[PDB]
Amino acid sequence: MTFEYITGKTGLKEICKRLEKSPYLYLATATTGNRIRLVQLGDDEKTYVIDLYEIHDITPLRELISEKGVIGHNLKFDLHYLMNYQIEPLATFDTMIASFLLGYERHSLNHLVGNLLGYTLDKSYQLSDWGAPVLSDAQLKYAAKDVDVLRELFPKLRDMLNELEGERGEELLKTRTARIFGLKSPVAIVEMAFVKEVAKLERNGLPVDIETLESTLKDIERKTQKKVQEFLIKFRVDPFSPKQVGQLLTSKYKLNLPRTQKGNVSTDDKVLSSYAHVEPVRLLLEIRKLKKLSDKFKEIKENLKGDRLYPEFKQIGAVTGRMSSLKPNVQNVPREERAIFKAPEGNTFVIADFSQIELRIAAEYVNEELMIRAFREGKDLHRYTASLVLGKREEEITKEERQLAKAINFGLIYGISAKGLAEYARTGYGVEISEEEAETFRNRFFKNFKAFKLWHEKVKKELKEKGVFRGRTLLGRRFTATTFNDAVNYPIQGTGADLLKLAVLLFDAEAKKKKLDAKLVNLVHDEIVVECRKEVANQVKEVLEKAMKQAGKIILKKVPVEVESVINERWIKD
Repeated sequence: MTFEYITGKTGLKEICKRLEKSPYLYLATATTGNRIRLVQLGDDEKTYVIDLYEIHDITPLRELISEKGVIGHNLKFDLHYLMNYQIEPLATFDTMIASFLLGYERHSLNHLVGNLLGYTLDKSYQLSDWGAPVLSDAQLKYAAKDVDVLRELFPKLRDMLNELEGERGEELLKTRTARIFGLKSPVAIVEMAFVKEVAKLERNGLPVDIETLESTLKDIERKTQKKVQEFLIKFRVDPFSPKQVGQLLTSKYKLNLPRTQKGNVSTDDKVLSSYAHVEPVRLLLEIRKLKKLSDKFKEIKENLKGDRLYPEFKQIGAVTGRMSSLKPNVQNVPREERAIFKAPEGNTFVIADFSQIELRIAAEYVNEELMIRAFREGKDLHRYTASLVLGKREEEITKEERQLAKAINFGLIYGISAKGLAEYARTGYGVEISEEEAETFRNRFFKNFKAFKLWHEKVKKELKEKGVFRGRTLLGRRFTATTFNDAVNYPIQGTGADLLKLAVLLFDAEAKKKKLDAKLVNLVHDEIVVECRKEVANQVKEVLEKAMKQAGKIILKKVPVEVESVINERWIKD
């Protein structure tokens, strides 16, 4: 029809020669089980449906794609199938990632066609059998259409992405992803290049020491059994029974607990947090925390394939650009329990983090010149803030007061209330201060760090007027917040997500230049973990650190970015 059906070497070689002239390729696949049945390609004028069941040697196809940027929808899955055929594109532009960055509420190819081309996409053949001996012409046309919609969508999405200007990232305009696709938005350039990193991450997996898992799980269950029976002996109440624990808290301890149910009394974690000072409640919470942990360890064991976990990743798990992982999520494992994650024999981890990066980003974002100058002078910002809010001198600050100032710094940059600060000091740091003390610290904090107070007031003003706050990360990633807490967190966490992804991209390019073999195995918050052979680990660490600082210097122009790293067989920073 409007496409050429390719079933032989000579045809494949012709069209591959014809596609060598294109600036990029539109790409889709039709898969069956492990295999690709069809690869659909297009330039700006022609569409090809390539039947891998009829072609014994796809060397021209492999060679062509390896030198081209490809344009497709949710390319991570195509990348997985293509890697099964030793095929990897030079660069990627993902219309699904584009729709995330542009703020749509649905990101299917059908939603994009409906909104930008003004019609509904046919799905009559979405579930057809791509493993059948004979495909119908209707099936081949259905496969070809995916290329034709991508050709129509691409310039619109590219042009809309190019309106996402950033205050940083001009250095990315020369990169291949930006030049190949005509991309000028720094956040777009990063996320389009990052698609390949998520695909590799999803295939690499995270290795687990099952023996350490099993014996530590024993310890948790052993400790849980001890606390449960202590509770049973203390209260003669089953701590796992909502019946007995439910109104024992109301009958003995006279605690005004709500409904949800119409049999009811509610004793979930949210309500009980307000009564951590009541002995049965504190003991209940301690038991539940031990149970969550052992549940997580059992979930990890149950998701092992050999000695590795293979969670699924969402490249953009929230509007901040942070990824999410499911199947299992290990980001909630406490740091002190991450010893269960251990490279396989002969390998090791390189663990690298951006020091105080959230504070450094906030200081530059808000142009807080007291904190910028402290960071530029190499001061300890927690010790510095401790001196300001406590009225002592910096060298006199104890390490306990420094912990209190940590909570002050990480809390008050988001303008939380005095009550919220006292709450956050307790739960995040084990620090006990009264609401009155928190108010005093809050006043001294904003008296000194005026730019943060001015920023919080600006933000509240805008939210009052328009009900939303529309801002951007330093790379141009947009967000729309409807609460004050989202409006101040989103630009900082989003800039932090931009930085981590950018650091990974720079690491990968520099690792390829040096012919270094290394796998990304975890990326979260401020920390990058890669796995490599022991004999190259020192080189990988140096490459990772220099890529990280390169990323920091692109994002932050006034605040220096510090990086620390260790080499450890286990996911422990010691």
